[PDB]
Amino acid sequence: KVFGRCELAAAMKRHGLDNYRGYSLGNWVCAAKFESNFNTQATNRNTDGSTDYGILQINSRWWCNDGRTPGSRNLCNIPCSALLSSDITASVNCAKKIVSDGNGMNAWVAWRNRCKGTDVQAWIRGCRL
Amino acid sequence: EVQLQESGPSLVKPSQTLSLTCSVTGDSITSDYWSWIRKFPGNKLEYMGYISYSGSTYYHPSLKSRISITRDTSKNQYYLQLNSVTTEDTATYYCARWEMDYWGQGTSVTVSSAKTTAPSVYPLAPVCGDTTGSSVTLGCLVKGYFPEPVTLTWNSGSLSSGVHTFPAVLQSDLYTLSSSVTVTSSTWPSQSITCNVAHPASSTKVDKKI
Amino acid sequence: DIVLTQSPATLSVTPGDSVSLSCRASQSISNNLHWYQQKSHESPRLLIKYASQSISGIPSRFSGSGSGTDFTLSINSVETEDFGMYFCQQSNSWPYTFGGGTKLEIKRADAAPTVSIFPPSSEQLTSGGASVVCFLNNFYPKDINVKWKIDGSERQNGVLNSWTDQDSKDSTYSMSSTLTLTKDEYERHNSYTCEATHKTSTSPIVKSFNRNEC
Repeated sequence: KVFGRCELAAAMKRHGLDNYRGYSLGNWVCAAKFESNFNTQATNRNTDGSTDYGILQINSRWWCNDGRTPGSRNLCNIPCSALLSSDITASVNCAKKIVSDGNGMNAWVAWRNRCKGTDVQAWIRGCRL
Repeated sequence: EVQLQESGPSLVKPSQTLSLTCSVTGDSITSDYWSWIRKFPGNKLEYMGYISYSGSTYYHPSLKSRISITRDTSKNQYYLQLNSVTTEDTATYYCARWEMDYWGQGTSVTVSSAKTTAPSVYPLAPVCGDTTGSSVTLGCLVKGYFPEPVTLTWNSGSLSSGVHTFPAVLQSDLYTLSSSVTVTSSTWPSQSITCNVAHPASSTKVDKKI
Repeated sequence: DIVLTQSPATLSVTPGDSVSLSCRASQSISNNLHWYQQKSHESPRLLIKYASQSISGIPSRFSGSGSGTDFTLSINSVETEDFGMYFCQQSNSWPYTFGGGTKLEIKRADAAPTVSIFPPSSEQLTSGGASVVCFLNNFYPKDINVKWKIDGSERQNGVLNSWTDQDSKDSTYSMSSTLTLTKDEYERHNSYTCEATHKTSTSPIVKSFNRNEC
């Protein structure tokens, strides 16, 4: 499904990303926007054999298992298929593990290039949450 | 499924550095996030810190930068090293996966500068006087030993019912514990009752007939 | 840091009935609150993660709810093996912190302690030491007031207490209270008294003996 801006905002908040390890809700909304345009089925095959799945494009070389990637590790111990559901639970749970690393959100390239440093608060602007 | 287990000295001296090893099976060490949690005598739990995929670590400020968490290059074991310890670091240490789903059994470590000391074992007979009751309770006092633990039995384990053995408390830098046994009055001393106490550290085991 | 408060620290329950455990955070943490069950001589077992997400292999009777600063662990129809320690922990901000814990114990009828006092043994005395031991066994609830008196005067220093865990069978607690003195001092007094006041009676239980007399 394709979430609406405020809808995802309310969703991510209920799923507890707002101010998770210091990252404001806007950061997560902004990242989802540039990473997948709020599409839970967003999929991208990378030069190697990995693929990014979900609203946050989690990679199949490190975080999830898609059965066709060389050197996979499945750190989130989840099928890559579960990161495509309309229920963002698994996607949020994995994202929390990812950001809990030293380089935090920098793990999301789209976020670095388009959200990092910017006033991401505008992304939840206008939402009554 | 993964399995974890802590190992390292059970006794560490003040100012010395405490080291523990966590062996993991069922999942690659470099393929995940790993933690160390400790539980103090008063049962309170403290999250010590964790190391993640980039090799980055997060330590609890309560540790005042005395903690180091490293992963082994090839044995599938990560470590915990804590500098300048005091008796405040006496606790049960657990290594667990960041997911908080799989934990090791946990291992105890005491920080003390005390020296191995066999316990004095005293027989506790009831105060002198009449048969003031239907049942009678006797006791055994284990005092002045180190380090823990001691194993106490009554009549070499033949008497287990009506027994109460209390947790050891630290007294004058050495441990002390006691145990009571309650039996039908008419059975003692007719049917002898002996306290047996063994202390690994000093390789001693004594018997004290009540 | 984020402080997690769990109240009450102890909760009595009768098998078959249900209970709710509270965990409050000094700062909103959204859904980043997890619940653990911990038995003696055992590592914590994860019961619920992220406030209400269930864990595989955890009896369905356990459930978690709440968000922000107020959380609740619910145990529907408590069973015998549900007794022990319950902790909550947050992962919203570093450092992760734990709540002080809530003890889940078995409710039973109140019972007065069986008090016994023992004088310093001959062997110990022979070595210059003198400990007067007092056992208060098989009582309920756990709250108990034990006082030591030497010749009427109350003595606080040199007393050390130890309690056992709630018995698996009769669900009672037992207590040990020892008054340690040097032989020098022990022999400069006549009567030693162990006095216990417990919920079961407004009249204290008094155990005493006089040096060298029966």
